[PDB]
Amino acid sequence: TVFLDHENANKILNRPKRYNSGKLEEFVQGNL
Amino acid sequence: SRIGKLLGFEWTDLSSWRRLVTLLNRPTDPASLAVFRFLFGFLMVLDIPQERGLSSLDRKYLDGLDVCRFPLLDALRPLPLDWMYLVYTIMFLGALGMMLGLCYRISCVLFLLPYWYVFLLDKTSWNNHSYLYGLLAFQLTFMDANHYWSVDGLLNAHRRNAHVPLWNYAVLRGQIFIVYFIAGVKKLDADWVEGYSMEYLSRHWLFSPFKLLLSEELTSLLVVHWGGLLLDLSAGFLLFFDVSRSIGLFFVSYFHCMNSQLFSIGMFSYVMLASSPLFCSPEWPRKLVSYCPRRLQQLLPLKAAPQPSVSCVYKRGQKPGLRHQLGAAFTLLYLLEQLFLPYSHFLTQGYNNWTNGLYGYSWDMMVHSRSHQHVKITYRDGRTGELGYLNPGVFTQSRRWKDHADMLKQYATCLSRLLPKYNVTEPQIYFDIWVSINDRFQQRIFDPRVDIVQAAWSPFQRTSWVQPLLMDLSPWRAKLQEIKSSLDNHTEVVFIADFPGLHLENFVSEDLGNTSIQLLQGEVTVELVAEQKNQTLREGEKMQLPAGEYHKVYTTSPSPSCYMYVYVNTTELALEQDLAYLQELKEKVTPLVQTFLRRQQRLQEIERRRNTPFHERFFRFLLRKLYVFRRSFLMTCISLRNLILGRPSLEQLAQEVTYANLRPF
Ligand SMILES: *[C@@H]1O[C@H](CO)[C@@H](O[C@@H]2O[C@H](CO)[C@@H](O[C@@H]3O[C@H](CO)[C@@H](O)[C@H](O)[C@@H]3O)[C@H](O)[C@H]2NC(C)=O)[C@H](O)[C@H]1NC(C)=O
Ligand SMILES: CC(C)=CCC/C(C)=C/CC/C(C)=C/CC/C(C)=C\CC1=C(C)C(=O)c2ccccc2C1=O
Ligand SMILES: *[C@@H]1O[C@H](CO)[C@@H](O[C@@H]2O[C@H](CO)[C@@H](O)[C@H](O)[C@H]2NC(C)=O)[C@H](O)[C@H]1NC(C)=O
Ligand SMILES: *[C@@H]1O[C@H](CO)[C@@H](O[C@@H]2O[C@H](CO)[C@@H](O)[C@H](O)[C@H]2NC(C)=O)[C@H](O)[C@H]1NC(C)=O
Ligand SMILES: CC(C)CCC[C@@H](C)[C@H]1CC[C@H]2[C@@H]3CC=C4C[C@@H](O)CC[C@]4(C)[C@H]3CC[C@]12C
Repeated sequence: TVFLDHENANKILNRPKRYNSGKLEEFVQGNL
Repeated sequence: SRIGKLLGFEWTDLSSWRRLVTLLNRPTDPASLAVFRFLFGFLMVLDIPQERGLSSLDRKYLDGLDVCRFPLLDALRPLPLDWMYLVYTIMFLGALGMMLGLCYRISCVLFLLPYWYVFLLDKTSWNNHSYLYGLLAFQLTFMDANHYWSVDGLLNAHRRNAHVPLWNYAVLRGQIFIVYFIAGVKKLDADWVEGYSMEYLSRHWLFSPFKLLLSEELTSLLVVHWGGLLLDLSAGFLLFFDVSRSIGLFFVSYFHCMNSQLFSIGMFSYVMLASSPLFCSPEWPRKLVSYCPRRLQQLLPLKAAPQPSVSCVYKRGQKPGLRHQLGAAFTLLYLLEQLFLPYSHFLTQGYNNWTNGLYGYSWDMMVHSRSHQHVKITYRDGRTGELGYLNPGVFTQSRRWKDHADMLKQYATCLSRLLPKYNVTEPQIYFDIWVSINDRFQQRIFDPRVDIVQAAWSPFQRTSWVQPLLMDLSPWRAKLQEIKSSLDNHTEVVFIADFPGLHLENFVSEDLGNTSIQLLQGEVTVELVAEQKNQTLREGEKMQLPAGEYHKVYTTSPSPSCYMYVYVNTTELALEQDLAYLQELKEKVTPLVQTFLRRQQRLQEIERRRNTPFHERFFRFLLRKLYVFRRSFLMTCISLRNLILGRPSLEQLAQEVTYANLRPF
């Protein structure tokens, strides 16, 4: 899982893992 | 005079150094300082297993883990896991001593040094509240907060109900004001004023009362943004002045309770709730103790008037000694530095990126929200020349490197040192990260053509490979929202702004049938890599794109171009149609049936989560917190035993670790 192929790395329209509204202030639970 | 009754001092007290030092070391009541000290120590005691990461040290600082870490100074490295647990133990003991006022100076140091070591160990863990905890520990180190409600007073006299210098309260109140006022000044940003920073926060049920009178759009602007900005700007002034202190306390308490129930900011809201009565009279806890409605003052601290203390200057001559001059100088210099540091980004331009400075020390909370669309970490092997691609954030435990050139440089250096292990030597690593700040066009934050590994980053030089945030396209945002509103429940849109000479290579997955790119501004040449076909688009032109094939959108305009991707995910649409067919079949009563069962299970779980009574959710929360604290304690004990008595056999270590992770109930 360290490397990605050409197709998967260039998938801009791929849905992000979650709704991205990062504020950099709220603590990320289990960031480790 | 009038200012004496309004400001708590006279102008003659600022005439010279002698008068200013006598004023700043004026004997004040230690009760409010002691109560804030206890509350801060208790909140840090609770924060250490939760936010600091004592419950996740083994998952974070695991020995042998190949991880890209982001210290403020690259020479600062974490200790082994057992020693990190010892450091957190020392931090916990220091916080407990601060809470109880036990060996107060030593406890303050024992919390301060490990706390700031951990803080500087990772720039991605920096928050404004974590920085605030560090600041409060740093101040309270030099404050005589053990002069009331402390074990130091029970153990030795001259600290039991003893006067404290006024500058202790002056520095604490000044820090809290600075937080509020600089927060408001940062919220004077156009994104916050116009309502762009948090326009989805008003959807919370806590905003239901305002929704009675104001609309959802009006609540987010007037209450969340204008209300929040006004609260931050006027909070210090309301708390400081006596005539407005009651209303300021009410407004500030409401603000902090709502922030506690709206954001996962650890103990930030509770810390500021504890700091609010610092602006009250220093003897307010003494007043409460003296009241004693239940005659419980025997257990409560002393209610007698504070005894004289050598920490203060008593007017009589009694010229201030060296400690009083140091206290006054610390007050002045510390407050000047606390006013200057949020605005010192003209000096440290290597951390500017889009939003100036490292996040954590500018009191710019919740002003800038970033939404990253895609991250492509390309590498070129220095020996073979073969082009390869990495999983974004493969070795990182955080994702803040996507927004910072300093952290990107650190990430690329760590990747350049780790990738030789994975057969890629001398990696030329390029980062193509698409970020949208406050619902703007998604654009590259860093140049995708530059090898960060060899790119030049300096702490005090503006980064040449950071792409300027296209602020000239900010007015487009409203129109963007309109487009987002015009779509259906099965259609998605991605708004992309690209720089001249730069191209976006996008692989549209076979699932994303019926995908199209519409040019909003400028001109783009879309190249069907598979068909090697170039089509130039004009503003307002829509081009259908092949699914399962590459395409490269070149920005051929002299100015940055704006376009949108309108994709449907037609595989999911057909899945929904098949699921509706299955639902109708069930109503009349392989992989599609499995998907239907999974959806039904998800719906049942979602219904059950809401069906849980408020006492059940609270009891689950208490059990989760109990598990977190127990695991922190047990892993801490395991590592402390490993340090003092040595590491036991691997089997016994496994048994102890599996006991630590065992749920209490
Ligand atoms: C286009 O729509 C399809 C839906 O048919 C999306 O594919 C589906 O994505 C989900 C997760 O988003 C997959 O569910 C999970 O897959 C993972 C990996 O195998 C695994 O944990 C489980 O098997 C779980 O079911 C699902 O398998 C996958 N495929 C199907 C047929 O549902 C696709 O992601 C969408 N494309 C985009 C760009 O959003
Ligand atoms: C305009 C009007 C009618 C006002 C009267 C009635 C109103 C509607 C009262 C005021 C209640 C509102 C609605 C208060 C703020 C909501 C806020 C959401 C966000 C920003 C913010 C957050 C999230 C933090 O965590 C934080 C931490 C430490 C310091 C500062 C902050 C901070 O600033
Ligand atoms: C591809 O998706 C787009 C958007 O989902 C579809 O565009 C819709 O076309 C109908 C035709 O009258 C309009 O009523 C809708 O308002 C359009 N939706 C928009 C603009 O968001 C398009 O029809 C789809 N193509 C195919 C072949 O199904
Ligand atoms: C489609 O047009 C784009 C630009 O309009 C072409 O990109 C250029 O390709 C040449 C190679 O002949 C490079 O030297 C340039 O640097 C490219 N321009 C860039 C990257 O901005 C592209 O080659 C064309 N493709 C086809 C199939 O016609
Ligand atoms: C191994 C090392 C990192 C641990 C030793 C702790 C040292 C470095 C800590 C303890 C107190 C800390 C200081 C406390 C408060 C301030 C004011 C703030 O506005 C900027 C940071 C600054 C100036 C801190 C810098 C780091 C510091 C000096």
